[PDB]
Amino acid sequence: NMASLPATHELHIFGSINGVDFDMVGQGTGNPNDGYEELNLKSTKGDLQFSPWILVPHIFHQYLPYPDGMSPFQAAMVDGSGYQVHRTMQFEDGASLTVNYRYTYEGSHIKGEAQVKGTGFPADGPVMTNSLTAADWCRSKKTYPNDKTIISTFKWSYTTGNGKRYRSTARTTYTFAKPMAANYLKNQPMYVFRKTELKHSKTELNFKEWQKAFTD
Ligand SMILES: [Cl-]
Repeated sequence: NMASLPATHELHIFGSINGVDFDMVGQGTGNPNDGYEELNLKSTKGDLQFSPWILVPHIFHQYLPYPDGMSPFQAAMVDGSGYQVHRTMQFEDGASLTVNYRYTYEGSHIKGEAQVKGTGFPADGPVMTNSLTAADWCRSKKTYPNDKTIISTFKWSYTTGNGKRYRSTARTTYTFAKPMAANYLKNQPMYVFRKTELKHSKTELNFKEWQKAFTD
């Protein structure tokens, strides 16, 4: 499957944060043997009026291998059957952010479409005042309640400029067109440690992600 696993990708991520529209597009690459991703995005609607960190972690688990071979995400890309994704994040200050994903594949190139709705961020808070500066390591837990569904949960924390943490909880649901292989369903839960990096201006960002799946 080396030729059918992903090597390059692009993302169109769009929607609104507090009812204000944004839209970004750009190109990336990654390594499906070790989880790595890197992505450049540029705004198509002018300066971003909120912290670009709010788009992290949302800005391609097709790059995630499992400990003993392909992940289900990889398997579903390689056989063309695919999957869809929905995530909800609920923040300590009562805000929410939803995102849904659809993908298409052209050989080893992935095209992603991510539709975002962020609601209820306080005007004064670190999102709307562009005061987020980093994100903690994050441990995700994946369970498989049936042969076509993965549920992933995690707690998330950003660091802010004034040394506070800004916390949220997330639940992600994956819907597979074809049943997942039996070994995945037997070997649950699966955990994944990830780390993200972001450098940004008001119009452009450079993102990186590292991922490592494990049981015990
Ligand atoms: Cl996830």
